[PDB]
Parts: sequence; structure tokens; C-alpha cells
Amino acid sequence: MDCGKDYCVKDLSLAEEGWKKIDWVSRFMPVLQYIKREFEEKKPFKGVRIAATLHLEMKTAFLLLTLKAGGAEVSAAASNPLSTQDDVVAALAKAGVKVYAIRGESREQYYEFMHKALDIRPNIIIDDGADMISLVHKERQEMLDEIWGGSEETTTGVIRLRAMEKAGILKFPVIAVNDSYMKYLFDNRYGTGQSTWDGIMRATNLLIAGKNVVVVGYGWCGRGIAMRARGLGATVIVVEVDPIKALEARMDGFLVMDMKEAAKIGDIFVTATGNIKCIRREHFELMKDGAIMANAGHFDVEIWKPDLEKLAVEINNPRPNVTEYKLKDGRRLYLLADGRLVNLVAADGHPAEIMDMSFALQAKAAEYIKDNHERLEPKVYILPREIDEMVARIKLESMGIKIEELTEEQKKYLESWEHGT
Amino acid sequence: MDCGKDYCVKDLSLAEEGWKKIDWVSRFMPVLQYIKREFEEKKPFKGVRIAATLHLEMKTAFLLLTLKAGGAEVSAAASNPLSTQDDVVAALAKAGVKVYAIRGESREQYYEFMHKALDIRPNIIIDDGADMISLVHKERQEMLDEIWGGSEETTTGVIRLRAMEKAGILKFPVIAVNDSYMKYLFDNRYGTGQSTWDGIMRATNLLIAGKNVVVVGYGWCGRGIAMRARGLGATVIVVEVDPIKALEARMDGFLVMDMKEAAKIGDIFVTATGNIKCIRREHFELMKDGAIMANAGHFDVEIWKPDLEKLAVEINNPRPNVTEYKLKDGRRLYLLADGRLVNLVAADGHPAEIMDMSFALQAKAAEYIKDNHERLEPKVYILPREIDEMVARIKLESMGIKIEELTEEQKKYLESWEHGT
Amino acid sequence: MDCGKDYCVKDLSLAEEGWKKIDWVSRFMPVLQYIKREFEEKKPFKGVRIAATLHLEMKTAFLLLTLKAGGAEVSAAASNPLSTQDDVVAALAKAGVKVYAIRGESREQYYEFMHKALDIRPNIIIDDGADMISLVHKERQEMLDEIWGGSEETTTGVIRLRAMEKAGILKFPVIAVNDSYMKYLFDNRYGTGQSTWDGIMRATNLLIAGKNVVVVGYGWCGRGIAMRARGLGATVIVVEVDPIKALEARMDGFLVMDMKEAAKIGDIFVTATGNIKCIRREHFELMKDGAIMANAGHFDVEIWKPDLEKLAVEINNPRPNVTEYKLKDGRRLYLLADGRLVNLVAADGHPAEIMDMSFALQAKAAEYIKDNHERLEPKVYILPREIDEMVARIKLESMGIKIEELTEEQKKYLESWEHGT
Amino acid sequence: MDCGKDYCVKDLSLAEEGWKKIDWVSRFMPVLQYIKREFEEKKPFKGVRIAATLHLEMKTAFLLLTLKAGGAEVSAAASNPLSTQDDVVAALAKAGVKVYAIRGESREQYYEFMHKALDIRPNIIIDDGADMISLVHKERQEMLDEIWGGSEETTTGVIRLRAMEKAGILKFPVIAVNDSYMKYLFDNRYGTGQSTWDGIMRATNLLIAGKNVVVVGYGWCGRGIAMRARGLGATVIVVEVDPIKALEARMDGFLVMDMKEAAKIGDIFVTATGNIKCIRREHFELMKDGAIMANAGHFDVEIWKPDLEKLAVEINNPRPNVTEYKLKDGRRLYLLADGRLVNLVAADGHPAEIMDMSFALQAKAAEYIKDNHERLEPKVYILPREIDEMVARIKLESMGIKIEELTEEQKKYLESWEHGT
Ligand SMILES: NC(=O)c1ccc[n+]([C@@H]2O[C@H](COP(=O)([O-])OP(=O)(O)OC[C@H]3O[C@@H](n4cnc5c(N)ncnc54)[C@H](O)[C@@H]3O)[C@@H](O)[C@H]2O)c1
Ligand SMILES: NC(=O)c1ccc[n+]([C@@H]2O[C@H](COP(=O)([O-])OP(=O)(O)OC[C@H]3O[C@@H](n4cnc5c(N)ncnc54)[C@H](O)[C@@H]3O)[C@@H](O)[C@H]2O)c1
Ligand SMILES: NC(=O)c1ccc[n+]([C@@H]2O[C@H](COP(=O)([O-])OP(=O)(O)OC[C@H]3O[C@@H](n4cnc5c(N)ncnc54)[C@H](O)[C@@H]3O)[C@@H](O)[C@H]2O)c1
Ligand SMILES: NC(=O)c1ccc[n+]([C@@H]2O[C@H](COP(=O)([O-])OP(=O)(O)OC[C@H]3O[C@@H](n4cnc5c(N)ncnc54)[C@H](O)[C@@H]3O)[C@@H](O)[C@H]2O)c1
Ligand SMILES: N[C@@H](CCSC[C@H]1O[C@@H](n2cnc3c(=O)[nH]cnc32)[C@H](O)[C@@H]1O)C(=O)O
Ligand SMILES: N[C@@H](CCSC[C@H]1O[C@@H](n2cnc3c(=O)[nH]cnc32)[C@H](O)[C@@H]1O)C(=O)O
Ligand SMILES: N[C@@H](CCSC[C@H]1O[C@@H](n2cnc3c(=O)[nH]cnc32)[C@H](O)[C@@H]1O)C(=O)O
Ligand SMILES: N[C@@H](CCSC[C@H]1O[C@@H](n2cnc3c(=O)[nH]cnc32)[C@H](O)[C@@H]1O)C(=O)O
Repeated sequence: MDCGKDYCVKDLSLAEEGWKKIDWVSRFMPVLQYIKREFEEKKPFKGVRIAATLHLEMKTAFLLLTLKAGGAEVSAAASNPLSTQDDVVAALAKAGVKVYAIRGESREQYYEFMHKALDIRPNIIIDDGADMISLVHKERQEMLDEIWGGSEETTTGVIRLRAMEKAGILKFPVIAVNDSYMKYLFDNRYGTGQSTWDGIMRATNLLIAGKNVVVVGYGWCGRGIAMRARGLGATVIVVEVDPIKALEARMDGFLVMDMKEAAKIGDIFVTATGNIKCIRREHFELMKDGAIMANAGHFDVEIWKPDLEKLAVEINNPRPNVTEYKLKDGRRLYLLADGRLVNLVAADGHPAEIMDMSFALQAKAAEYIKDNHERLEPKVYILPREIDEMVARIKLESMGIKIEELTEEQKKYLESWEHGT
Repeated sequence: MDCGKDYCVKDLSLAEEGWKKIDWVSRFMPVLQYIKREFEEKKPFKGVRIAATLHLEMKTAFLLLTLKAGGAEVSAAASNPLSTQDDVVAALAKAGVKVYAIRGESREQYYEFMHKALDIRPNIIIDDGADMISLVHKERQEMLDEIWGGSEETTTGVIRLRAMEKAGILKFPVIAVNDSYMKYLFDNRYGTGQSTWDGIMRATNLLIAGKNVVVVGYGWCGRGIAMRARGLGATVIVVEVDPIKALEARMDGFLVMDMKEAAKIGDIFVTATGNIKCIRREHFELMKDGAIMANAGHFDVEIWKPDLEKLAVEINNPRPNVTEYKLKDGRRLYLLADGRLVNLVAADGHPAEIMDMSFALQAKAAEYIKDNHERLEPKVYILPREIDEMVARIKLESMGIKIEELTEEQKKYLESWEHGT
Repeated sequence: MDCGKDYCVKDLSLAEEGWKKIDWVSRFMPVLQYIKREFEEKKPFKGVRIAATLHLEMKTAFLLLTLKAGGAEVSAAASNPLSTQDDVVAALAKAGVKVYAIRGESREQYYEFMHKALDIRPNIIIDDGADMISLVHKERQEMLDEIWGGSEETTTGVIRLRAMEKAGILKFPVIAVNDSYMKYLFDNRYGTGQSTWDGIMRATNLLIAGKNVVVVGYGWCGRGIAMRARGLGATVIVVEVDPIKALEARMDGFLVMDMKEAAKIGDIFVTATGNIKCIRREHFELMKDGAIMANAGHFDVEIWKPDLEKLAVEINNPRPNVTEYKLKDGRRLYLLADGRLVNLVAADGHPAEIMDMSFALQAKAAEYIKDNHERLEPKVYILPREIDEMVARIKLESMGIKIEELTEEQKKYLESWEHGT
Repeated sequence: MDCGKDYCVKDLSLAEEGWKKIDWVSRFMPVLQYIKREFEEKKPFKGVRIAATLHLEMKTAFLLLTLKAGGAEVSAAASNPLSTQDDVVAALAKAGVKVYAIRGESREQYYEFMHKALDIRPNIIIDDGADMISLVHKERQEMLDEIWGGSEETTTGVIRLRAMEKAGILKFPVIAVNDSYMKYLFDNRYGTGQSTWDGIMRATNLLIAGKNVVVVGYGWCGRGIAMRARGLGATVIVVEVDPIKALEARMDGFLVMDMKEAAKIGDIFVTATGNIKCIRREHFELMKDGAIMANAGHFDVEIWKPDLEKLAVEINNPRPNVTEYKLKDGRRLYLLADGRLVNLVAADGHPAEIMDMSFALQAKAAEYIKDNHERLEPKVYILPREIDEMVARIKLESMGIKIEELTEEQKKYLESWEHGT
């Protein structure tokens, strides 16, 4: 509605509430605040244009404003059509960020807006899911040589970009921010663990304790989702295709079965595979009446909605972010958040302190691209662990935690080999 | 605004959304559904008038509709001015329940509406905090003849009523529903454990893991809040006045210290004491910058607001359900939900399956009073344990769980003494 | 072998090692040490004779020596033929305690020794399982009028004594020490939780994580056994006959099924029912090859050994405290500790700090019997909660823990009823 | 005492008990049983000579017998002077393994026996701490021609060997078995987590719940020790030098502080660093009376014994595997197992099912060296991940667990980039 050359938002009059959300979470983001103070002093992004595809809530907004405080000209598009928070996006538009996003936008608008964000002709692309980096290579090839590099937030995006590199069509360097220690060990595990159940509880008002919770995938996200589900009193069943991770889940005290056996007994199903069709026709047919299904992975393809639609004689919407599929025999199965990221659609995403660290790495990755892209090949890179170390020490210090320091004798001992029994 | 003899609600046009909310949670309340079918078949409350003071959200609405389906004429008032959900109440007014409640009620409206609810001339009073039963004894003594009895939902109300009995001011029988095994072992512990953190995450979007969570009170609510806080990754510090429960918290793996020591290190404070001034002036003075405070117990007197106001040079409202008290030294302390029941004010209360068992007991208590008021004395009773077992057996059956049966030989062994060795 | 009028022990030359065990655990028993200092000063048991039936390890020995330091003449017999520690018992004999116990003694010696302990003509009987109190009523009735009272340590004994009271044959007062808050909330739960797995690991050297652990009974012992099993990485399945406790186990995150379904899937079975024949023929027939079975309840009747013997074509003993039952189809099932208390036969029983509190109550119960038995009927009593409070405050102080104290305003508030919304 | 050219053991007559111990744990080692049948059928080590330095208990004996069943001639020496179990070693001598070990070995005997084990002129060396591989490089350089390669079991040894490679002193290939997923994710974490507390309870009979447990090091062992300590009811304090791992411990719910601060409040201290002097003079000076200290890492240098001896006015031995250092102010600090591997010295090491997977990898590593030594360089290698997957699949199958299979469509999706949205 409020839609022009510089932005396309639902309603600019929502900006005051968006500003309050941005100010609130920024009070609990000490690492990005530390970085923002440096950016304001040195203005390292003066004259630099940045286009970002991220989940457009208040922590994302604070990162974009941090990049702007460093001198950058920033455009932004949504990483998911349903995760955008309209009031936050109005505040971004008021701040001069060229943001193009409306909550609930269509898939075609999702890409029409992504193109508009790309119109800034970015030097740096910040991506979440690799849609924007892929879109440039497919439909905006005229702009490739102007792009220094990109940084990718999530596992699904890194998988896509590595396949792009394998096929020889990646045309600029990419930082796999997801692969940094202070990202996947914290965001993917602890962040997703809390916010997935935050969203499921918010959407349903249902009890987690005494439920059979089925977690499909025992990677970093599945681990955290299973961890916190157990912490909320649930009986957790893990479904995995990796035999090593399946044994880990056993040692962690969780049941391990395949997806058909899990489908018969699960009360709540959560997918975190980054894969396609992990739950489909024959699993829905086995599910108990009232089964809750949620996706915490990527896009909307982990739980195969077309199979649910073919089984349903009625499709209803009893609550916001709850789609009811009524089957022939009268069973009703419930899909949360239209099969999209339940933590970001049914809730407010990861907590502020988690995205502080993930978006601190993103800020450092943008600086790394700015300053090293000419020595980098069109390949996927991981940030040096020194940046991980810096983010961790800033967080610990803001926490008031002082850790042991190695003595010179101990450093010597760890490099030696003669001191045995 | 939509106010009359039979109801007083904010907006009747919100009823359609309220109905969707009631329909939803009712799908996950099997025990109360079992009872509603019995009530609908037999109509045990035909001609009976029931006045209820409860937290007016969707699970409460299904309890009130279940009583109406049993033939009762039902009036309803809010148990807390900020827990009422206006769309649910609109649906109750449309359903013929004489409900008088608006979210954000003044204290004067709170008691005016409770008086309007009493105008039904009830035979049975269902109470939640003992305000209504106290109000009849103070201001509506002409109602005492017609009143068969009352039922009290919560710990705080039962304490008040037992005190009224001790002083000899109680005039009609009272069922202490809170004292049923199927209530305080589940509602108070598991329900409050989940819904307290549901509300805290919803209000703040902050990380629970790696925080110092201080839980004041290690009763049934405190146990649950502490258990789920640990499940979400927090370090938990328990503050108690009972030495036995303090040792229980230690053995459960939690730190135990006094309120002053806890105030210095806590990041999030949760009170669940049912007592007054468990966090007060001297504790606020010790708290770290950015401390989060929330009350999970009765009323709003556990965290003493007047002390916060006197310390504050500025009182701000950065988020819905977050009050910011800025102190002279620049520190900011955040009180959630105005110091009232954080699960019911900042979220949707206990999950549906928990309220199913609690309100099943309430429905049984109302039927118990109906069937026994001529045999009861003006004192506090607890439901026979056979009702607890019925509720637990209906729930287990609806879960598809069948448990081991105690054999006749085993029963006789348990009543013998000669078989030792 | 070293067997006379004053004692019957395996070998007095083992006393030096027994003294060291007694000294060791006594360093970590601050509550009983506190009581012992009082006893040494006041000598309240001067001229009093005490006969005890307890598990004769080093914590029991310290209680008996504490009673002796108070002036008592003490005799002792084993509460279980397999839990006696011969070196501890030699030290007791060297100390002047009239102890009659040899590890591995027969059932007939178990009672022959119990009679010898009774020959002291006790004023006070301290019992664990009610064998001695029952033996007096059956076979030593000539001595009843000389006995002031008894105290019973465990749930199984209290069950027997209450049945004795019901039948009208209990002839002196009995203190149900097991029923004290500081007993069953700590000994039965936390003590049994740790020491059961202490014994199972010691006997087997097998992994607990990633195992299906079946806990039969979800009372105080079963809760703790399930708690700690989960803490060691196991998948815990709870078998219960109480529907309320079955739901508790669900809410605590454990599977709940009946014993036939549990038998098919369990890797380790632990009984804590205090009942007879909870695991029998048809369950053994369903068990997987290599199933481990252990009893943590009472006697050796919870797992029905006669059924295992009838199924076995070979009975072997591959490890100390491991009996192998080789079945017709080649399956091998393993019973720990001959079906007796696995924590006390395969290990060293509860940890010292736990039995500090249980045996502190026992010392206070003996004092309570001494001083109140003439005002007591031949019935089962529970100690006043003031003693529970005293034990808890001594433990907290020895721990360096200072708890909140109620203000006079708060005490007033909890007795009031007028202060509502 | 029973010493000769082919073996040196304490007492050959202990062999019968050693065999029972080997037979027992072998029943619960399915993966190594699977490999032993393959080895027995194919005899891949016919004519091969293998010298091993391992902790000589029953699971090690089954590994050595499995290699012998494959046709290998096997010599064995102790990996630690106090972890050897004399009856197991007696059985190995009876079985034809050239084992030279006695529990309680002097340091001189330790290296004399390791030299006797090397007299076999091995083709493959299996090492556990890199003492033997270091000893060949220092004192048996004439052996270097015939040596195909070595395999290192543990973190400390791999560090030594990688340092030897860096300095260019390594002369033959080395397999870093510790670096296999199926090893360090399970042995180091879950195995050490259980067996450390197994040993601590066995030595002390003290309560774990409600204690302040300080874990020094949050690597794989530290993670496991902390996780199981929390599972047993303790409050866990983590001391780290890695800032990333320190934040992991916080998010896992543990307190994080430096060694001096932890020394003031810890009740039980466990070191798992693989480093020297992580607890030393200044820390002992701060410790509470009665502090328990134990080492779960390499050698006995993590807790610096010489500092304890200098502080002590008295050194006593109140229990087996408990050394008491009485300080000038009367405080008593207790070091378990002489500061050596507490799980292996005060207990029976890792449980059998854990060592099954670790020693399956060792058997595969020995076969790998046999099959690849002519293609390898004098540097440190890690086994191909296909062997990890084989071990995990054999274990899952023996558990009756069948996991979901990755479909061809899903594999192709994971190698694509065009499918976004
Ligand atoms: N806020 C969020 O919701 C959030 C945060 C981080 C990452 N993610 C997304 O979550 C997904 C995974 O995150 P990760 O970092 O855990 O990936 P990961 O690869 O660590 O874990 C993936 C696991 O999925 C398992 N898997 C794949 N197909 C499967 C199937 N059909 N059935 C069962 N298990 C299967 C794999 O074996 C692997 O262990 C990605 O899509 C990532 O983008 C979401
Ligand atoms: N939905 C909800 O939020 C919900 C649900 C159930 C109960 N409640 C309310 O929660 C409160 C307690 O519920 P309960 O069932 O736990 O009561 P409970 O009495 O079991 O626990 C109360 C604990 O508070 C401790 N306590 C009292 N004053 C204290 C102080 N000054 N400092 C520290 N500890 C103190 C007492 O020792 C007691 O153990 C009541 O007000 C009850 O109505 C709220
Ligand atoms: N050191 C120890 O091993 C130790 C310590 C304390 C008590 N105990 C013994 O443990 C036993 C129980 O201790 P408690 O204090 O837990 O008793 P408790 O009564 O609290 O729990 C007993 C549970 O067993 C359940 N039960 C009974 N028969 C059953 C069956 N056939 N199948 C399944 N569940 C069944 C009951 O429902 C009850 O919940 C008693 O024999 C007591 O003496 C042993
Ligand atoms: N059966 C056993 O007891 C067993 C089993 C496996 C490994 N280990 C031994 O345990 C040790 C570690 O095993 P790992 O696999 O955990 O190593 P790891 O390196 O994963 O963990 C080591 C941790 O120690 C930390 N550290 C180093 N010096 C420190 C100090 N001074 N203070 C605090 N933290 C410090 C490092 O930061 C690192 O995180 C090695 O010696 C290994 O051989 C023992
Ligand atoms: N954009 C795609 C891919 C999944 S996004 C997953 C990413 O979201 C990120 N994330 C989680 N919570 C938040 C938040 O509150 N703000 C911004 N990003 C978030 C997190 O870093 C993770 O890598 C989609 O919606 O399906
Ligand atoms: N008088 C005080 C305290 C009583 S409320 C505490 C009660 O609220 C109940 N409760 C918790 N969640 C819900 C809900 O969603 N609907 C209705 N009652 C609830 C719970 O049973 C508990 O006993 C006040 O009203 O604010
Ligand atoms: N004597 C019977 C009944 C069970 S005894 C169970 C009791 O043992 C007690 N107990 C547990 N550990 C110890 C210990 O180390 N010493 C003495 N008593 C113990 C505990 O208090 C519990 O009530 C039998 O052996 O079957
Ligand atoms: N060189 C040092 C540290 C190496 S031992 C650490 C290794 O012991 C192994 N281990 C643990 N329990 C057992 C057991 O019962 N038998 C054999 N090895 C074991 C485990 O795999 C780990 O990598 C020393 O020998 O004392």
C-alpha cells in the first residue's frame, strides 16, 4: 500500500511500534552493540551498497541499522513471506532502509520484492536461504561483476551455494556464516531449540509434557529441538538417516525409529532436516487424530503439503497459523505456520541474545567480504576462527564471566611429545 | 461498552473469533468432553444457578458452557482484570452466559461486575482466588441462605477460606479443588511450569538458556517453574523459607540462597509464593541492570510495586506487558504483566490439556455440592479421591495408555504382616 | 566362626578395615555428628537396651555407635542376609555392640541371629522391614511388656506394622520413621535413585545410556530410580498400577505401559513396588536375550525367582551378584544380587549424606520412644514435623546455606482472608 | 612373580576369575563379536605380530583375543600402572598373549614390561597414550624397519603423535583412532561421563546430588562428566580456557568461572583437560575442608600432586583409592586414585558397550594398517568415515533399531541449488 521506489510496506503508520521492538531487543544484543560502536567511529561501509534477504523482524532490523550506522546504503527483502513483521518493516522504511516486504505476500511478490532490493546494485549480498544469490545468477546476471561477494546465514543456503560451486556457476565468493562455530553451535542448536517450542506453544496453547514429540533430523537444529522438548516434559522420538547421529540420539536418552513407526505414535511432529518430503502421504495416513505438525527447517517442503491436500476432504483454518486437514475417516491433522518456519511465523524467531551472535558474525562477514574479496575465488569460504573467538570473548565479558588462561608451561606441554608416563 | 442486564462485554462483534478459540482448545480437553456428554444426557443442573469467578479465556469458557449444557444458568466475572480475553467473553455473552468482564478493568469495575455476576442469586459459586466467596460474606449476606456451597480453584483462595473457617466466618460449605491430587500435582506444577515461561518468552523474546533464573518459592508452582527453567537451559536459584523444601531444591540440582543474595546475581526473577512482599525495595536496589521480574502467584503483591515506583525516576513501557522502572543510577528494571499472573496476562494461561483436568474437577465439584450440600457443614472439604482416580483414568484412556492392574493376591499381600524374611 | 554369647561374626581380624569405613563415612554425616555430641553430653540412653535390625554397613555402624555414645547397650542383627559387610561387623563386635551377622548367612541363621539380638531384652527396637518387631510378636511374646516401642525404617515395614495394628495384634507403639518428610522425600527418592545405579553399574559394568530401563513402581523409590536413570542417559519406561502416578510419570517425560508390553522392550528392569510378583513367568518369557533384572524394593519377592528357575535349563553365576538363567530357546536372563536390594548387595547402599538424615531421624525416634511411650497406644505414629524441621536446619547450616525468613507481616498475611484483589 | 620369557603376571592362579570377567563383558560387545567372527573365518592377521599398550582389563582382553583369533601373535603391556586387573592378565597369559603387567607396577617396571612387549618385534603397535610409540622412537630405533604402523586410542596420545609429526621425528604411519566419530563422540563423552562417576561413588560412597561439582575442561570428556553429574543431581561449575566452549557450558545450564573462583565453592573436582597443572598449589589453598578431587584425563599431572605434598603436614589413606592430605590449618583434601584415571583405577573403566565400539575401531585400524602400510606416509591419519558408519550400523542392528533411508530424490535435492522459494 505504502509502495514506491524506495520501499514497499503494508502501512508506514505502524513504524512507532516497530521502533519500540527494535529498541527493546537491541538492549540485549551486546556483541552487535560493540560492533556498531566501532562502525559508527570508522564508517567502514561508506559508499558501500548492501542488499539483504533476511527474516524481517526486530533483530534483523538492528543489524541493518548497524550496517547503516557504518555508512552502508541498505536494501532488504524478506527471507520468508510469512516471517515479516509489518511494524518493524515500517520503521526500517522510516530509517532510510530500502525495504520491500509485506507479511503474507505471495511467492511472486516475494521475488518481485527481492528484485527491487537488488535494484540497489549491491556490492555485498547478505542472504538467508540463498534465494537472493541464486536469483542474481539466474535473472540478474548483468550485475554479477559488480558484486564483491555474499554471506549465507543458514544450512540450507550453504548447501545450495556449495552445489552452485560444484556446478561451476557460482560467480563471486561466498561466506558460509552458518558454518562458523559461534553460529551453528548456538543459533542452530540453542536458538532453534527455544524458539521452535515458543512458536508451537504460541500457535496452539497445548501441553508439551507427556506428549510423544517426533523430531525428524538430529543435526544441530534437531538436537536443540529434542533437547528443549525433553526439557519441557515431552517424550522425544528421533528420526534420522545418519546412523552415527541416530546412535547419538539414543545415548542422549531418546527413542530412535523410522518415520513410519514414528507416525503411528507421535503427538507433535517437528521437521529439521533441510530436506524434501521427510513427512508425506503414508505418514499422514498413519497419524493419530489431532496430530500437530510443524517445520523448523527450510521453505515449506519438509512436510509435503500436496499430499495433505489430496487426503483432505475439508481444509479449515481454526486458529491463526493452524491449518486443519480433515480426512475421509474423520481424523483431523493440523499443520502449523503453513509448513514454514514455525519459530519465525508463529512466534518472534530466535531470542535476541542468540541473533546478537549470529548477526555479529554477519556484520564481520560483510567486513571480511569488503576487504578480502579480491583475493577470494568464486567459492564458499568459512570465516577464520579468530572472529568466532572475538565474538565469544565479547559475549563472555558482557556476561561478567572470566575464564581460565593458559600458562606458558601449559601451552608448551600441549605442543610437546616427550612427557609421557 | 456492550453492557446490559444480562452481560457487560467490550465488543459483541468479537464473538466469532472467541468461538474459534473455544472450539480449538475444546478439541484437546477429553476429560471435560466426557463430562459434558454426561451432563448433556442427564441434565444434572436443570434449574440450578451458578456464579463463577475465573480467568475468562477459552478453556474457562468451555467449562462454563459444559455447566450450561448440564442445564445450569451461569453467570461469570473475571478472576483478574488483565487476564480476560475480550473475544472469548463476547462469545460467552452470545451463548447466554451472564458474563460481566472487560480486559483492563478498573478495580471498581472488577467488583461492580462481580456484584453483577452475583445478581443471578447463585446456588453454587465457583471461585478462583476466593474474592467472590469473600464478597458474599462481606457485602451480600442476604445471598447466604440460597447458596449450597462454593468451590475454590487455587492455593491462595483455599488459604483465605480455611482462615475464614478458623475464625468462624464461613457460612456455607467449600470444596478445595486446589487440594485434589489431579489438580495441584498437575495444574500447579506442570501447568505453571510451562505457561510461566510461555508468557515470559512471549513478552520479552529473550534467551532463557545461560541465564540465572531466580525462583522465589519451591512449592508446587515453584517446583514446576524451576524444573522447566532448567529444561530451557537456565541456571536456577531457589529462594525458600521452608528448610525442607530448600533441601529438596538442592537435591534437585538447584542453587539455594536468600533473597538478598539471589537479587545480586539473578537475570530473571519469578515469584510463586502466594505471599506478600517477597521481592521489595532492598532487593530492587541490588538487582543488575536489565533484570526481568515476573509474578506467577496470586494478585500482584508478591513483587511489591510501590517500592519500585518510589525508586523509579522514570516509568516507561517499551513493550506490551513490560513496565520499565528507571532508577537514579540509570539502571532499568523490567516488571512483566504489571506484576500479575504472567502466564495468564502475557500469554494464554495453562495449556488446554492441563485445564482439562483442573476444570473436570471443578465440574465434578459443582456436581458434588449439588449432591451433598444438605449433608455438608460450613467448612472446607476436599473431593473424595475416587474422583481424582476417575479423572486420571479418563485421561489415561484418552491417551491410549493402559496400566498394570493390581491383582487380588497383591492386594492381600499389602494388607498382611506375617510374610517377612 | 568368631561366635559366642556377645557376638557372631565371620572374622574379628577384619575389624581394622571396618573401623576405617566407619570413620570415613562419619566425616560426611554432620547431622548425626551433631546429635552424637548431644548424646555424649547428656547420656540420655544410660541404662537403656536397644536391639536393631538394620543393613549392617558403615553408616548403620555409626548410628549404633552413636546410640552407644549416648549410654545405650546395643545389639544388632542384619536386615538382609546379603547386605552385611563383614569387616564393619567385626569392628562393631570390637566396640562392644552385640552384633550377630555374617554376610551370606542362611535364612535360618538370619532368624537365629535375630533371636540372639533380641536376647538383650530391648527397651527399644529399631527395625528395617519389620522382621524383628514381627518376630517378637510371633516367637518372643514373653518379652512384649518390657519393650517400650519400636521404630520402623522402611515403607515395607510400615505396611506390615499398620496391618498388625489393623488386626489388633500390635502390642507396643511404633514410630514410622519412613513416613517423616526428611526420610521418604530424600532417602527413598534421592538415596535410592543414586545407589540403585551405583549397584547395577558395579555388578555389571554395563552402559546405562541408550538403554530401555523399565522401572516398576512410581512411588518415591521408583521416581528417584527413574530420575537418575534418565540422568544417566537411559530411556525410562514406567509401570504403575496407580493411575495418578502413571500420569505423573508421563508428565515427567517417561513412557508408561503395562508390564507385559514393558517386558518385550526392556533392557534393564528395576522393581521398587514393595509388592509381590510384579515380574513373573510370562514377563520372563517375553524378555530379550541378555535382560538385566534388579530389585530395589524389599526382600526378594518382587521378581518371582521360582518362575525363573522353572524356565531355566541352566542356572549359572558368571559374576558376583549375577545369576544367569539360561532358557530353553537359548536366551539368557540375568538377575542381580539374588533378587535382593541391589543397592545394598551389589554396592554400599545409600550415600553417607543421605543416611545421615535417615539415621538422625532414627536417633530422634528412639529418644521419642524413650520419653513418650507411656502416653502412646499400641499404634503406628509419625514423628512431629518439628524433628523434620530440626534435621533440615542442621543439614542446611552444615552446608553453609542461609534461607529466607518470613516477616511478621508475611506470617500475618498467610493467616488472613480479607486481603483480596 | 609368575614371570618368564613369554609373560610376567602377578599370579597365574587368578586366571579362572579373569576368564569369567572376559566372558561376561564379551556377551555385551556385539560389534567386536561381529568382527571376531570375520577374523576367525578369514584369519587376516596370520603371521602378523602385534604389540599393544592398553588398560589391561576385561574389555581390552577381548580385543586382544579377537586379534589373536584373527591369527595375530599378540604382546601386551599396561597403559597405566594402576589400571591393570591381575586376574584378567592371568587369563591373557593362559591364552597365549605375551602380557607383561602387574597392578601397582613401579615406573621402572612399567617401562621394563613395555620393553618386554616390544621384544615380539611387532608389525603393528596399538597404543593408549603414545608411550609405546614414543618408546620405540627413543629407545628401540632398530624396530622401526619392521613396524607397519601404529594406532593411538586417546586424545593425549594423538596430541603427542601429531607433535612428533610436526617436528619430523615420526617414522611410521599412525592411525588416530581417537579422532573417529564413533570414538570421541561416544567413548570420550558418554563413556567417561558414566564411568567417572561410577568410580567416584565406588571410592567414596558419597552423595552426588546437591553438591557443587567443578569440571575442569569442557571438551568431549568434560561435556560427558558434566552432563552425567547434572543427571545425578549436582550443581555443575565448568572451568575452561576455550571461550567458545565456555559459552557452550553456560547454554547447557552450567555455571562458568575460573579455577580460583571454582576452588572456593567446589565439593568435588574432576579434571578432564589433557593438560598439566590445571589444579595446583593456590587452588588447594582455597579449597573447602573435605574437598574430593579426581582426574579423568591422561597420566596424573592434571592435579599437581607435588603441590599437595608440600602443603600437607600429614598424608593418610582412609580408604582404598583415597589419599588424605591434611594441611596446616587442619583441613583435609582427598585425592582419588592417586590422581590417575579415576574410572579405570577406582572402577572398571568405560562400560562394555562403549569399549565395544572403541575397540571395534581399534581392530579395524589394525586391519587398516595391515592393508595400507605400503601406501601410507609417516604421519597421522584418521580412518575413512565408511568404517565409522559400519560400526554404527552394526551397533544399531544389534539394538533392533532400523532407521529411515535417504531416498534418491532426497539425495539429488541435497546436491541442487535451483529449488528455492
Ligand atoms: N530458525 C530456524 O528455524 C533455523 C535455524 C537454523 C537452521 N535452520 C534450518 O534447519 C535445517 C537444518 O539445520 P541443521 O543446521 O540442523 O542441518 P544439519 O544438517 O545439522 O542436520 C540435518 C539432519 O537432517 C538429517 N536428515 C536429512 N534428511 C532426513 C530425513 N529424510 N529423515 C530424517 N533425518 C533426515 C541429516 O541426517 C542431518 O543429520 C536447515 O534447513 C537449516 O537452514 C532453521
Ligand atoms: N496459573 C498460575 O499462575 C497459578 C497456578 C496455580 C497456583 N498459582 C498461585 O501460585 C501461588 C503458589 O501456588 P502453590 O500451589 O505453589 O503454593 P505452595 O504453598 O505449594 O508453594 C508456596 C511456597 O512459597 C514459599 N514461600 C512463602 N513465602 C515465601 C517467601 N517470602 N520467600 C520464599 N518462599 C516463600 C512457601 O514456603 C511454599 O513452599 C499461589 O498464590 C497460587 O494461587 C498460580
Ligand atoms: N535402599 C532401598 O533400596 C530402599 C529405600 C527405601 C525404600 N525401599 C523399599 O522400596 C519399596 C517402595 O519404596 P516407596 O517408599 O517407593 O513405596 P511407595 O509405595 O512410595 O511406591 C510404591 C509404588 O509401587 C506401585 N506398585 C505396587 N504394586 C505394583 C505393581 N504390581 N506394578 C507396578 N507398580 C506397582 C504403587 O502403586 C506405588 O506407587 C518398599 O519396599 C520400600 O521398603 C528400598
Ligand atoms: N577413560 C578416560 O578417563 C578417558 C577417555 C577419553 C579421553 N581421556 C583423556 O581425557 C583428556 C581429554 O579428553 P578430550 O577428548 O576431552 O580432550 P578435549 O581436548 O576434547 O577437551 C579438552 C579440554 O580441556 C580444556 N583445557 C585445557 N587446559 C585447560 C585448563 N588448564 N583449564 C581448563 N580447561 C582446560 C581445552 O580447552 C579443551 O576443551 C585427554 O587426556 C584424554 O586422553 C580419558
Ligand atoms: N529463509 C529460509 C531458510 C530458513 S531461515 C533459517 C535462519 O533464520 C535465522 N533466524 C532465526 N530467528 C531469527 C530472527 O529472529 N531474526 C532473523 N533471523 C532469524 C537463523 O539464523 C537461521 O539460520 C526460510 O524461511 O525457510
Ligand atoms: N486470585 C489470583 C490467583 C488465582 S489464579 C491461579 C489459578 O489460575 C488457573 N489457571 C491457569 N491457567 C488458566 C487458564 O488458561 N484458564 C483458567 N484458569 C487458569 C490455575 O488453575 C490456578 O489455580 C488471581 O486470580 O489472579
Ligand atoms: N530390610 C528389608 C527391607 C528393605 S530395606 C530398605 C531400607 O534400607 C535403608 N538403607 C539404604 N542404604 C542404606 C545403608 O547404606 N545403610 C543402612 N540402611 C540403608 C533405607 O533407609 C531403606 O528404608 C530388605 O533388605 O529387603
Ligand atoms: N595415557 C593415559 C591416557 C590414555 S587412557 C584414556 C583411554 O582409556 C580408554 N578406556 C576407558 N575405559 C577403558 C576400559 O575399561 N578398558 C580399556 N580402555 C579403556 C578410553 O578409550 C580412552 O581413550 C593413560 O593411559 O592413563
